[PDB]
Amino acid sequence: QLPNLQVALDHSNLKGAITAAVSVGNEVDVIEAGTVCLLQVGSELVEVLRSLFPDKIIVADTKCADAGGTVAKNNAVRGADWMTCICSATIPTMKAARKAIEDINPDKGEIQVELYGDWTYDQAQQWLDAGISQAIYHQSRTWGEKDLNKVKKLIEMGFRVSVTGGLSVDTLKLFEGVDVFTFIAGRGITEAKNPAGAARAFKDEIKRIWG
Amino acid sequence: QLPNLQVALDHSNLKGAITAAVSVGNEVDVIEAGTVCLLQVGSELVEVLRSLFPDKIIVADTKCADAGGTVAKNNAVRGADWMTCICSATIPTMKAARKAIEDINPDKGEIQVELYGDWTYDQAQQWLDAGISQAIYHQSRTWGEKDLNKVKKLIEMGFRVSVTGGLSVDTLKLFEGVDVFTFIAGRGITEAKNPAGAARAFKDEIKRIWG
Ligand SMILES: [Mg+2]
Ligand SMILES: [Mg+2]
Repeated sequence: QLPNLQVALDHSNLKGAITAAVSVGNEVDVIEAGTVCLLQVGSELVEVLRSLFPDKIIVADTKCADAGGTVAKNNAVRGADWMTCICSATIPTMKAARKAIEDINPDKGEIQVELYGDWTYDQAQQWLDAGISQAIYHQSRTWGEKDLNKVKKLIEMGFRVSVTGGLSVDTLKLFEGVDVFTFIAGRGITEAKNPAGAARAFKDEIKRIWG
Repeated sequence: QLPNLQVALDHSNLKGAITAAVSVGNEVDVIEAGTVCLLQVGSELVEVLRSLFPDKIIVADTKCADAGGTVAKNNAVRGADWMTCICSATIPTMKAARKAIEDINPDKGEIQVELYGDWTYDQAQQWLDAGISQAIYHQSRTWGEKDLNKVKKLIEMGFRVSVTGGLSVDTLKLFEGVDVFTFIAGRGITEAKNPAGAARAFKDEIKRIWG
């Protein structure tokens, strides 16, 4: 399995998210409704994306902090495979979300932990023990040793790690030799002259490095 | 100023949130679109609530973790006065959100920090220095000394503190002598036989204790 290419749809309206998704959909592995977009338009976007892409992985990036079973159910019934919980969510909250998405989506339903602020590696092990083994790591605000070592360490622990922030066809090589699960890209690709060509070039660079 | 009564609308659909809001609106001080509801229906709810309640305080509970300026702008243009950021949001994120909501809503625009997981008092002081002085404290999963002391301490620091979780007309007295800014109630009130009567009894108990 090569690293996945994920497109983040972080648009402030429905037409922007749908247009971007359709423009790049055939060239990516994972299509994500980003939190900015969901807060604007609600979960019907998820259902529209599922209908357009029956076999693709679909992410509802809700960054759930509470009401885990409810939010997870609301998005799984729309067709999501993966849902994010914010790292400050409690273990009971994340477990409720995991159980609800697995209940509706036994084949692919998973929670991903969104990594923000001062999280710890003991916390991270608690996520693993809760049955949750995906985490989303963000570039500090290019990909220095401090960030890559945290990524490598999360990988050693047993996480499938997604990385996001400052990703381009040109910076992918910085991750050579690291077993990154998914690279999340956004406007770098969807705002390109040729979005599908940009998505393709990006995945072709993943092929060159990991293939 | 007495402690405010805030109703949380945490419904999984638009009709539930609107019906609950209308049922209790005249009896409460603050009407909140809860995160569960916003993830379902999007920010048009905020605009509907603003139109129904022109002079009321309106909360968009987005628990923003990132894209602070964008999310804050998206909800302020709909009419929100207060927006929540999750405590794991960075200081640059919270400052971007604060600046954007103040930009559209100079009279009442504020950020509130939603308190989840292992936050610290140094973090809390960083929020104050960032110009943010509201925090939402949740009952641990009735109102023992450990929780009340954290509340009292946040108040001593300079925060207007909202409390939520396990609030009833019967438990309000547990907070006697503490300068709570807002009590957030939810289904205890909106699911009552007489929602407006329940909202009224709750506020009447606030009057009795703080009046
Ligand atoms: Mg995302
Ligand atoms: Mg809330």
